[PDB]
Amino acid sequence: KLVGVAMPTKDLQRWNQDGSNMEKQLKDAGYEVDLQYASNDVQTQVSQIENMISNGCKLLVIASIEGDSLGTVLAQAKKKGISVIAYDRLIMNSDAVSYYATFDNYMVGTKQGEYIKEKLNLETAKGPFNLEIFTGDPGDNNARFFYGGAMDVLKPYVDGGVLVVKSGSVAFEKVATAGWSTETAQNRMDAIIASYYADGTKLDAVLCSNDSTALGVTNALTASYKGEWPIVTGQDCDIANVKNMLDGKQSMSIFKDTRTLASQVVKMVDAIMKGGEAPVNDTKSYDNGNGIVPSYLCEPVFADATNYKELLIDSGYYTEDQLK
Ligand SMILES: OC[C@H]1O[C@@H](O)[C@H](O)[C@@H](O)[C@@H]1O
Ligand SMILES: [Cl-]
Ligand SMILES: [Cl-]
Ligand code: NA
Ligand code: NA
Ligand code: NA
Ligand code: NA
Ligand code: NA
Repeated sequence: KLVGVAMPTKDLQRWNQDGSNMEKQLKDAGYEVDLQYASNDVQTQVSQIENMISNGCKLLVIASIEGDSLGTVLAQAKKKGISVIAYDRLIMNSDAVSYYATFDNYMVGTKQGEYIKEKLNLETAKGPFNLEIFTGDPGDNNARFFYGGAMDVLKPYVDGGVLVVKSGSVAFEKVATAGWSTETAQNRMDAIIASYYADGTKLDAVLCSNDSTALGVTNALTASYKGEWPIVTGQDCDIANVKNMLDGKQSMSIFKDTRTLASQVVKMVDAIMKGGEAPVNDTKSYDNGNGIVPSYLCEPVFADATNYKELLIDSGYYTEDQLK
């Protein structure tokens, strides 16, 4: 009854909660757990999964750093009859993936796009408004979905000249942030401020696909930008970002309750290991390159400073001390 749980890094906040919640809920359900974090190093994650298999893990729950990097080791699991659940991020180009548990990532993107569209009055305004864009790591299939959802809302207005991206970086490849790194985002935003918004130009919005990139952006804006504060989006309700929202430095975030995701994954583990139907609610949205992966999509929730206490504190997700 040993289950392996592979998380990408502790340096991006949520995975600390994902891993802890997985471990707690698996142990409550009667499993033994081998939980490991890979410091966002792909070869480390590969070696950790190899070791889980060697230690006799009967099922693998994997939150991959790079979606297409695990093909060899997952073939080993498949050969041994070990089921694989892709956790939050989809594992790509492998026929070894049994199930996928995540939040509705396209909807996350939609919400971020619609927020900017609403606050900039794009349905009725001539503009132009100045936009910059920061998305996630190109090896994370989720980043494609966050970008795609937001762009499906906003791209028509960029095409129409209502939104202007002064840096010229609009394409996914140009706006992706390696490792979802706060520091990398900060360095790029600093260069964009210095090059394009050091004169009187107002930066009206920054579409950030998550909180770690938003944090880098707001760090740079604090340091170097002298104009009226832009719309800044995000996702995860990281503690640093919630505190920034309380100080007016981030507009909104998206709350994804990792306890709920973990609960759904343990239902899948139980179905596989003890018997039953693994819960799924989508076998149409996520093709991993080998084919459709049966998925369970949890609902993401809009958060801002007017509902964060109800969402995060009254729900028991954070303690009140954490947000001081
Ligand atoms: O950790 C960086 C990002 O990774 C994505 O795959 C997750 O869906 C996000 O919730 C997270 O902010
Ligand atoms: Cl780590
Ligand atoms: Cl750029
Ligand atoms: Na933890
Ligand atoms: Na690393
Ligand atoms: Na509006
Ligand atoms: Na089953
Ligand atoms: Na179902």
